[PDB]
Amino acid sequence: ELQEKLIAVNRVSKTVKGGRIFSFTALTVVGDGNGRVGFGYGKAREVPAAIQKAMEKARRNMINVALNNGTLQHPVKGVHTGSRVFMQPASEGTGIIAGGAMRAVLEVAGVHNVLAKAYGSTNPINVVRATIDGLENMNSPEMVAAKRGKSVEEILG
Amino acid sequence: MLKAGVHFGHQTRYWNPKMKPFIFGARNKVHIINLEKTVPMFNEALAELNKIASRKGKILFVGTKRAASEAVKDAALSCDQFFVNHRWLGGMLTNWKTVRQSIKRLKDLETQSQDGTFDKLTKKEALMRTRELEKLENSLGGIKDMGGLPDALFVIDADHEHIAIKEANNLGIPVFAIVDTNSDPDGVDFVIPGNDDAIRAVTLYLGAVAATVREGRS
Amino acid sequence: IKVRENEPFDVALRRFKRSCEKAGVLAEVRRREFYEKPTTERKRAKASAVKRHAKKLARENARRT
Amino acid sequence: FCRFTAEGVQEIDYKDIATLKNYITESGKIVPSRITGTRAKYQRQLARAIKRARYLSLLPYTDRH
Amino acid sequence: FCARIFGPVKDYECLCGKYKRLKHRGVICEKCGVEVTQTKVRRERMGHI
Amino acid sequence: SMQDPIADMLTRIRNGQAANKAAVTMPSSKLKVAIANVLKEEGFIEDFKVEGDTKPELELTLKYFQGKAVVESIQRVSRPGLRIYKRKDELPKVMAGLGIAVVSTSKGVMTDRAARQAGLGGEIICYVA
Amino acid sequence: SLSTEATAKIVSEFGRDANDTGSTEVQVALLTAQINHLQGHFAEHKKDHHSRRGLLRMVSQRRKLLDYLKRKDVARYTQLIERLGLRR
RNA sequence: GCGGCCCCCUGGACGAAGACUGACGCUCAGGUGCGAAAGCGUGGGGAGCAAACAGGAUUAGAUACCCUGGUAGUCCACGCCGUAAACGAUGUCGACUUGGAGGUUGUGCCCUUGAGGCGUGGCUUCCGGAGCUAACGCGUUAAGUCGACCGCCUGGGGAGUA
RNA sequence: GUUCCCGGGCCUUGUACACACCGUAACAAGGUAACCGUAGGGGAACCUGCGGUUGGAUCACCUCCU
Repeated sequence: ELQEKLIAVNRVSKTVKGGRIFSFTALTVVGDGNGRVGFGYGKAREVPAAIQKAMEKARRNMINVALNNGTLQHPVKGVHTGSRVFMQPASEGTGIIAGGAMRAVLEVAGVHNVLAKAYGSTNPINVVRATIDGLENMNSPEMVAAKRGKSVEEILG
Repeated sequence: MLKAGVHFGHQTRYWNPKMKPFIFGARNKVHIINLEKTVPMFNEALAELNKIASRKGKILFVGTKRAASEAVKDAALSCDQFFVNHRWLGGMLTNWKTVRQSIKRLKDLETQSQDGTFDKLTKKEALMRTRELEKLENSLGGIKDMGGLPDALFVIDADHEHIAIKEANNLGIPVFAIVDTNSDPDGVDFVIPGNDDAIRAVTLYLGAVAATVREGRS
Repeated sequence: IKVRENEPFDVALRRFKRSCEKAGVLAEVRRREFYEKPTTERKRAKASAVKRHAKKLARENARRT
Repeated sequence: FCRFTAEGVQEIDYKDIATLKNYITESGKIVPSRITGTRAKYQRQLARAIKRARYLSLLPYTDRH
Repeated sequence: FCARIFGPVKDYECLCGKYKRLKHRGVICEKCGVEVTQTKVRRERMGHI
Repeated sequence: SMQDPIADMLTRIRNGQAANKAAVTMPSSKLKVAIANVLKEEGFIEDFKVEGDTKPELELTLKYFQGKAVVESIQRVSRPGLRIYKRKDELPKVMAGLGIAVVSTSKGVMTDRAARQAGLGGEIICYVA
Repeated sequence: SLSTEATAKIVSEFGRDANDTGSTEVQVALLTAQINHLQGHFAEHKKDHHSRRGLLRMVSQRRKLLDYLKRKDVARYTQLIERLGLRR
């Protein structure tokens, strides 16, 4: 499976030259449970058509992100147009102390022992794409071992 | 030799060399020489074009602007490849799934113009099967029936179609592109600098490319 | 300013009056000074005249019709 | 383009005024930068010379008085 | 003295006035086919009527 | 005016990366050269030169990887205004170890763990990640 | 402005060279002597709202000039004022 | 803030090639100076225009659009008030960051033989890249990247007033 | 034949409007462009003069030279 999840939902509008008509939006994220997650912004005149559109983009933006079994690697922020979500890896942090429109993503990615708080902006679209920005912004200890040191117990030990 | 004695030869002042790094460039008042990475990076083309051919690959020769628009028809129809010399459709890798809505349409249109009611009706409607058919054949008839997605996306210039390059990096597949000292190499995996699109160059360039794909299919 | 053209003419031809100033001196001494105002419409005018030059630079590259 | 500010290097004098007459008109007006291709250096030099000649009645100010 | 039929008066030139630089080789004036080539090759341009 | 050399040096490395350059040059302080030698042992910078009589032109050949900066999140910590000093145990490891703090110690310039290794503490100049 | 045939005199005296007008014992003198040649300007007409800044500029560059000479060598400092007379 | 010319005094900015002290550099509450226009006291003054005011009307009315007159004022000099959209709204000094078209002021080098070519500094405009931002867009003169210093904001109105 | 006229439609321009066009002072060019500062006056908005700015609109037609 890949666990579908609805984060954002709203009530926007179009307004024609006759009366007022409404459009509905959704922002979902999927995740197998290893770090491979994908975000997708869908929008239609009705919610179900939008979430399935959010499914189209979800399974398309699947990004691979390694982890340390439940817990992360190193502390890193997440800049995305005013969004500054900071995340603490926390080895054996006992659960994930994240928040609304931010928690359900790190859960479907198999990252269960982390801490986090969205600073700066407040739109789910931004805070979520900030945590997604925080995934790509991570360097694996093996990656840093490949970038420098050329030995894991050299960059750490 | 020296690739027509001008593979690096001459380049437009409005080349505006952000592109400058990898071309080195000897300048002739508007410039001219894209030199270096142009030269040796042609052999690296031979490299990947053999490997993705071992994994059975199709090439999408996209060479527009009449400066390659027929060598593309040649270097594509001289082996097996599909191509686009005509108007490159913005959405031939992203909207491609929905372009195939129309390919499945062409898949049946071709059948009904050859076995269906191509001329079993009003001559006006029979003409409608005629006209419609050829409109889908000159613009989409290049790729016609792809089926298996194109593994190598060839671009004639980053100068003109960086969006074809953009869409290519939605799959992360090898992007092969001949470009100029006025381009934006942002995403292409195996860039092949050199002069602009030019039927003289494109005949040497493109011909030698499709032929080296024929190595890996063996 | 002063046109004559000897005597075979049967026409005015004040074309040099216009090639001189004509409304030139008038534009400043017909309605009040306002000091800074003309300067303002000079900036707007140039923005649209230089953009006309950018227009001549935009048409040279394609205009495939 | 002009051959007066090419073969005429270093400050154009005004004793003999025939050369300033290439840069003024028969009305008493001073030619603008955009006609004859002449960078401001040469252009403003002529300017100093002209003001002086008109004070001394060598060159006239307006057409008629 | 046609440009569509014949063409290049200047080295690698599109007579309509679009392609001047000598970077242009073979690309025509889509409106009236002027293959940007050698005016020397214009001593070899044969036509028909 | 060009008050802290070390600081404007870190800036030429930041934009050095944001310029796709392979070797920057700078008037030299032996503290700068020392840090290069320490980041040579670590694998961040590679091969440093001191060529120059009265004009010591310190050359440093930076390093990429996949087409990605090895030094991407760098910054001066001990600023002339507020110069932070640390002990041996309060001493923070950058990225929990996935980065090093280049500190000015009682034995010249070394990293955060090399100071723990030294058994003393000191001036944390700048974090390298 | 400080005329050239007053300047060359001053520089050859205080300095060893004729080009030695970069030493503080000379820098300050040509600055003071420049104001001594500028007195003829601020004595008459009075309303020089532009030359006002020029004065504040060269004199301030002199207040800090005399500042470092003061901190480095009080012997040549008291000698600068004893050969020209720019203390009071 | 300022467009005619010149005389007297004189300031700021910049450049080719060298000689030097050797960081003598930057900002800064209280403070001081400059400070458009306008008002007032005083001595001259009044062509044009113009607050208050008289008159004819569009109008339901005119102490408003317009016009005929007209005082303060507009101008010069000595002071006080020390005020602003004193706003490319971009505080100041220094360092760093692919180019084109220009405008404007000097110099070095080459056949300045001719209305040029290749560099080095200041000011400024338009299109853009790296970057930032809510967007517009600024973009080597930055709203980009730092160090330093001062002031300012914690919803608006009340009120930038008693 | 589309310039006149009645209705419809496409593109563009402008709005502090979308609750959606005692005196009209601002927002369309509000049919007298807006705003800040200074002085004075008037039932009241503000007006007049002066300096500055863009947090402003159109640069569409009618007649003359290759």
